Amino acid sequence: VGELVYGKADIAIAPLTITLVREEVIDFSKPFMSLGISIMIKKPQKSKPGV
Amino acid sequence: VGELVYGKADIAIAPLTITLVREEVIDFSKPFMSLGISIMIKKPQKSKPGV
Amino acid sequence: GPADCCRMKECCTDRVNECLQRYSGREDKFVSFCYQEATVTCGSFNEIVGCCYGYQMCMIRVVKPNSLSGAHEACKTVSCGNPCA
Amino acid sequence: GPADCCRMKECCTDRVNECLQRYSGREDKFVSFCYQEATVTCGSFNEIVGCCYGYQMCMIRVVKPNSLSGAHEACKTVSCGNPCA
Amino acid sequence: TFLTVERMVSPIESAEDLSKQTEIAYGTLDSGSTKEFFRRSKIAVFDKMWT
Amino acid sequence: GGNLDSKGYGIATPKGSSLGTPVNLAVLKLSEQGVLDKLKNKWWYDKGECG
Ligand SMILES: CC(C)S(=O)(=O)NC[C@H](C)c1ccc(-c2ccc([C@@H](C)CNS(=O)(=O)C(C)C)cc2)cc1
Ligand SMILES: C=C(C)[C@H]1CN[C@H](C(=O)O)[C@H]1CC(=O)O
Repeated sequence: VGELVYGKADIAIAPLTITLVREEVIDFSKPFMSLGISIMIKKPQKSKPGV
Repeated sequence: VGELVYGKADIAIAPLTITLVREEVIDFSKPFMSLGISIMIKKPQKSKPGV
Repeated sequence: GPADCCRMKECCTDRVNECLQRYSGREDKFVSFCYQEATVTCGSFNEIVGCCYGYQMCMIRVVKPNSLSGAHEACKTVSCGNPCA
Repeated sequence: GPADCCRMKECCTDRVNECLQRYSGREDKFVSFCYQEATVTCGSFNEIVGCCYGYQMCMIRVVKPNSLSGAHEACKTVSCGNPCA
Repeated sequence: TFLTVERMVSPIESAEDLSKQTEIAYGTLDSGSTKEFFRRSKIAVFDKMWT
Repeated sequence: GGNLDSKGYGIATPKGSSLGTPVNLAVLKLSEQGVLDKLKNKWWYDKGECG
């Protein structure tokens, strides 16, 4: 974003998340990818059949 | 879209899908809702199996 | 009848230009509109691509208000790119 | 590096003609050969179609031995058809 | 075998399957973004479906 | 679990740049042509090492 504002780069192509604060200073293209904040953990062992 | 282009309306708020053909004639805000083409059928019924 | 390439391009540029002429002074806004009309009248092998894609892009980025004639005259020779996808 | 349409067509006809000039009297036989080479040199959006298909067909159907010049002069303005299919 | 018939899954699991079978008719709106998506689409399955 | 919020990535361009609208229209065309989808499937899933 900084490189864009201060004219050190003409365009930015990267997983750059669209935010209001960034949309105020720069221009965002229509989103090319959809995402969201999600939770990652370590896959558990099989719980076993049990009785 | 027509009402907007020909100036009978200042803004359009409705489930209006973003398409290239529409993005060429009018301007679209960042998407407020995400969707996609999906398939709908009649859910089967397992009720009342009987003896 | 039969479809061409060169004919489609020359028609495309001319129809776009003639279209933008009605919109003089607001010209930089309506380039995509006039390109749409031009693609309709001149036809296109791929509805998405349009008659000439490269000319459209060049015009869109170059065109400034009232600068139309020079912009078109500069952009009309440009390569249209692949009219497939 | 866009290949446009018109540039590719004029290139196609020019290369086909220039190639067929090398074969005198056999002109009607080598049309497909020279079209192959011309498609190679000028490139094509669909390798099967070639640079200009309609021109190829026109030449093949028109061209007779020693009739090259007139046949080409007649066939070079023809519509190329769909370059993607 | 009957209880495996109840346990049977996936009558239609994807858009492609609709393209693969003529038994179940399917459609879209008379106009709007979906129909136009299918019309203008050059990708195989959706093309077939449009036809 | 699901996602906490729903947002998207995007191509960023300086305000008042000549590249903005062309880039945006490009993202739209790529979106409808399915290029974006095919690309994600290429990088994420198709070579996927799990299962
Ligand atoms: C029409 C296409 C060009 S597209 O939809 O823009 N891009 C296709 C791509 C797969 C895609 C599709 C949809 C979305 C998307 C993501 C989020 C939302 C809502 C929930 C919030 N929109 S927003 O832009 O993130 C926000 C900051 C307001 C709405 C749509 C993001 C990316
Ligand atoms: C509900 C309707 C008729 C609208 C809503 N979105 C699509 C649109 O933006 O045209 C249309 C539905 C569709 O095309 O499946």
